[PDB]
Amino acid sequence: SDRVAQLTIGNSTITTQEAANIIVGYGEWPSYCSDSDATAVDKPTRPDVSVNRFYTLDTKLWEKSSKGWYWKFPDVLTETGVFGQNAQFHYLYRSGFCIHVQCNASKFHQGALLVAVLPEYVIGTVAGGTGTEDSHPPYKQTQPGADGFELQHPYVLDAGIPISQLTVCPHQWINLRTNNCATIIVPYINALPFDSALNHCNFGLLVVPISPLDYDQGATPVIPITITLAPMCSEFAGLRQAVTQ
Amino acid sequence: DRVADVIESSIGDSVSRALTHALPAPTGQDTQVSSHRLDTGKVPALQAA
Repeated sequence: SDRVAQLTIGNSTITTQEAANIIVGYGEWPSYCSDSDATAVDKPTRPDVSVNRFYTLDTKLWEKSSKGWYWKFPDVLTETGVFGQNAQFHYLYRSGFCIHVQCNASKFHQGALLVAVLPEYVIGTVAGGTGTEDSHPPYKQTQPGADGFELQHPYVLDAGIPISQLTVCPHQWINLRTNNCATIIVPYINALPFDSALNHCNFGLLVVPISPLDYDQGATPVIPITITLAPMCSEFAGLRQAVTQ
Repeated sequence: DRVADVIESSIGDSVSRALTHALPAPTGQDTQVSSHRLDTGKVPALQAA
């Protein structure tokens, strides 16, 4: 019962036969803003089925020597479909999310992944290697887009914090022995009721192989990883021209 | 007072007639729901300064 699952939202569907339940982040579901919390006067727009549906970004290959990857939200979807058009036409933004990560292998492969969500994941630099140079990461590293970015020092999470305590954040595991998917549901997390989708990133998604991949020669050596996500309870306000930058 | 100019006179009225009055207002005013309007004869936008 807990192994098979189906997720239906909008005009898209996902079916899986090897699952480990669904994590609801911080024990809260996405919802709309109330009148007490709201501050702006103009009424927002709620396009519903055209923006709350599953999107797939890209496929990444798992090697025996991989470090890890990370993505930024909602920076991935600012160029994809009606959600992207609405996000770059309006000034204010709010929504939840549903994240589904897929990776499958055989019964003779082994490995393990940690999939976690960290709000306000600020990226630091190596400070020139000696701590003397006060540099800042380029725009490519801070907001990599829908292609993601690969970690350089996964032990410190590229920010000076240990990875062994990342389980305090909403997370799941993908153990090739047990399951082949991970599902996490995230509400809207911010200190403001609305915010800009082009200047602020709410959180980040981390996929780090804790236990390395292994297999015997003769089996399939290509083990892809695919990311699928869907906004939930999206709201927009502050209509103006369309700005991309 | 006999002549009917003194009886009807308004001289001596010391009370101030006030057009306005003060109301409680501890917080800012709320905003209510409004929809579209397509009508003739109602022009809130047009003013006369």
